Amino acid sequence: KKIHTDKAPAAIGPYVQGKIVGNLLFASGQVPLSPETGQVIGTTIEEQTQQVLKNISAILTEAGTDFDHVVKTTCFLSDIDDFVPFNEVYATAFKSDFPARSAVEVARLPKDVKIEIEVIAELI
Amino acid sequence: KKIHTDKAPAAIGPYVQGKIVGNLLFASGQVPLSPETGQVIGTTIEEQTQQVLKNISAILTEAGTDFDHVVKTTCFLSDIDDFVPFNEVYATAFKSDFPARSAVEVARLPKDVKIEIEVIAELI
Amino acid sequence: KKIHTDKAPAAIGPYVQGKIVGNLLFASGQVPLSPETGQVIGTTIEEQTQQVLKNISAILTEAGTDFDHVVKTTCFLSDIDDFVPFNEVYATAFKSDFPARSAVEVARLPKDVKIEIEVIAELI
Repeated sequence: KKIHTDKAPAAIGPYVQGKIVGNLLFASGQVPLSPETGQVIGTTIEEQTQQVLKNISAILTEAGTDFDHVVKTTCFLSDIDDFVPFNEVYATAFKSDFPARSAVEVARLPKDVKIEIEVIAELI
Repeated sequence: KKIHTDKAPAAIGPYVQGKIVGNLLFASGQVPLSPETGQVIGTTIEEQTQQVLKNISAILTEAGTDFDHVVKTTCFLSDIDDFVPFNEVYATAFKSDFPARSAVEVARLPKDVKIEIEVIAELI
Repeated sequence: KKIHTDKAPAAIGPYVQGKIVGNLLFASGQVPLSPETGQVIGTTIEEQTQQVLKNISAILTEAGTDFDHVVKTTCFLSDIDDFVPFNEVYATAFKSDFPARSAVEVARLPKDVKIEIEVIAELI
């Protein structure tokens, strides 16, 4: 069972936005792309993370879950040095019950954005 | 329970090719190695991805699942400029049913291969 | 349910050390930090891997599982050429029932450490 919403960038190619197995939602890595203009939103890790989170949120909602039910994320950064500012904006979506996390510096990301996040979540 | 198949490269030392928990298969990242010669097959992203996918296929079969029942993949490229041909070959293992995906360039993979793909798949 | 133990590095901020969902513990990736001092432990891939493994131990223990019941790990190395020494240390924790694995070289890790391991595990 699959996720489609026009409130996050559309799956163009051989994947979906996310997919559900039992109570678990596995989302595709989200990037700082606008679901409206398809452009990269923002020029800073701060702006870009906010976009990524907007995009994740849309996916959780359409799946009938929420930020507070994310059990685990993997954060991909282009520059581990962004980590502090990155963290401040991450924390605006997850404020209370926190997910388990890994955060590493990869070499490149689609479009050389600064941040890509994937999330795994429990259904409400 | 573990998974072993002669049709994917042999698991040497402290891992297995795949492990099942409840209804879920967590397969190890597959590289374009020949289960029969123990060597890297292919000189292009195209050939290499082909072998990765065979390797993965063997494991799913062994595990009582298939590509249509793969829920989430992670595709680690040695070079994101290879993305377009990767994505064309990747598509051919699927039909209308796609998994959630992330795909990133990592700095290096075992034996300097171009592609490594981990899957998580639901058991039929 | 969130996991916390004093015997793994403390969760500074907007993650937790481990999160349970159904029968699954998803632990934050672990680095070679001392829970007592907060510093990097080890200069070699061997000593750092040991520290990581203890941090994992404390978490599995806290959650009421152990190494035998780990389904899948991801090993982020800063240098793939470290693989053999790291594999050997990696072995000392996993006796009989090995998890699936993926191992890739990232550009960079927090604090410029050589190794970070995330684990997924079933509750005894």
